[PDB]
Amino acid sequence: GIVLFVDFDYFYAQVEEVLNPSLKGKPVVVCVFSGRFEDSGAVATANYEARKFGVKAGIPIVEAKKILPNAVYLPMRKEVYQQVSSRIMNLLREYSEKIEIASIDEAYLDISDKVRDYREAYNLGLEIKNKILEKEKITVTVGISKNKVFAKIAADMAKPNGIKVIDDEEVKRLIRELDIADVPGIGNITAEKLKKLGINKLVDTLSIEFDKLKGMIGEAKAKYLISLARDEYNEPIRTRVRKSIGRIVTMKRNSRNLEEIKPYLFRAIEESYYKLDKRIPKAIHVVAVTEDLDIVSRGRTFPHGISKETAYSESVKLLQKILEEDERKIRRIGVRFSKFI
DNA sequence: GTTGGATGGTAGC
DNA sequence: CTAACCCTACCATCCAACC
Ligand SMILES: Nc1nc2c(ncn2[C@H]2C[C@H](O)[C@@H](COP(=O)(O)OP(=O)(O)OP(=O)(O)O)O2)c(=O)[nH]1
Ligand SMILES: [Ca+2]
Ligand SMILES: [Ca+2]
Ligand SMILES: [Ca+2]
Repeated sequence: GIVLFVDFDYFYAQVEEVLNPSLKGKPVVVCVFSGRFEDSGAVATANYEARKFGVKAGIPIVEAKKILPNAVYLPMRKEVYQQVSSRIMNLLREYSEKIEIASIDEAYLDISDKVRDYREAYNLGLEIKNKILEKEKITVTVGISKNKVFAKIAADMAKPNGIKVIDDEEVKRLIRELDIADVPGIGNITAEKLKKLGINKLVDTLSIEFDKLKGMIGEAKAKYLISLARDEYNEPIRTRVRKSIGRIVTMKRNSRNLEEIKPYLFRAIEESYYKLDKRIPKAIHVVAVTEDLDIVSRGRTFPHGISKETAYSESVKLLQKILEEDERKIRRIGVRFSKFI
């Protein structure tokens, strides 16, 4: 069982570089401008030139301009990156039909039937990197291992423009030696709980009682972590089926005023419903980000598919329910559809 | 006990 | 307006319905 993983390098900014080659070699920051004030919003991503100075995903645009005023700031053009991505996903399809598109910039290939061993896998990695480079001028990082998790870790260890194999023996080693915080699915909350327990390595999860581990991090995470330490993790590559689709937007200013919010909600519904594309949802959720960045939601599941009109009426009601039950002003409003027929 | 709906937490993009 | 966007996957917990 061999898995090949592809993660595109500094994706959004790299795409801007390919569109505009004069940008290459200098700092580029791709931004989400919220319109609340001059330069309000956050960085979506930046090239390596900009990361050298601390500019990266998630920081505020003004914070990036403070620490890097002369960089090139461009607005996130989501659709453009999606088009480049799709073309790249189709190139990858010509290498294995058995492909899991896992996000805007990454995919898993099961190549067990394409190659005999890690060596040939490494070589396909080379051919894949070159082809994506011929056709789209985009550099990627390849990770190759026995499963999804270690193929992801391998690519993380090689970024940028790298390729890395983690073979059966280094999986053993990594189980004993890799900091557990570095395992995909282990964020800052789980990391801290593990530290208190004195669980630092995957191997450590085999020397603690399940109930005690499950009591701290929850069942599924405990199962997942143990499965990896036992080297019995084998989740198959599966065709990507979206479970929810939606849209969220930032308001000019914070409001508790239904009439001042409505236009944004409706903008989010039109865009959401368009992205459904023949998919018919049975659930709608209105999502509100409050003044203090708390995420709050109200939803409804129908026994039947929701029409655009039903979505219009229900989300207004659902918004009012948020206003009824939470006293805070709202800052971002959106809508999410799930449970596709 | 099972399934699943409402809502929130965590994670990573 | 004074920093904090976009999008999706998955799970936990608190309850209700089933039977
Ligand atoms: N709006 C927004 N977009 C994000 C965020 N994080 C990532 N993205 C988008 C932009 C990225 O280019 C793309 C892929 O995310 P990655 O984590 O793989 O980062 P990226 O490819 O830019 O860096 P890479 O060289 O792996 O390190 O997803 C975020 O916090 N907000
Ligand atoms: Ca990625
Ligand atoms: Ca990437
Ligand atoms: Ca981590």
